[PDB]
Amino acid sequence: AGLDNWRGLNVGASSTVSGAPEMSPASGVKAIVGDFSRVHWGFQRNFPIELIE
Amino acid sequence: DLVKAVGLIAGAGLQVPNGVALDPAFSFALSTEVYPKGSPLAGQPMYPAAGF
Repeated sequence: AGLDNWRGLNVGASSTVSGAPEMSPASGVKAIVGDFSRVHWGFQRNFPIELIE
Repeated sequence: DLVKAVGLIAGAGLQVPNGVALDPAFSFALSTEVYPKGSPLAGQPMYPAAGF
């Protein structure tokens, strides 16, 4: 089971770090490390699931 | 071979393995090695084996 903590850091694992199914040739990147407080992100508007008929 | 076998299924990070079917002739082939005192998991079977 993928460890959640490593040497006092927060570790998250997902298939987005390389984007294996979404990308085509794959970036080849296996890990991204750093101060993730330096990256500001957010949903300015997040809708629920919509059914159009 | 067992570690490489579970590594074959769990290698892609997909499909978490659980449950292992062994043979009696292969249960004895596994070493009865146990973790030392220094490391955690001390006094615990390192492999399925057959002696435990």
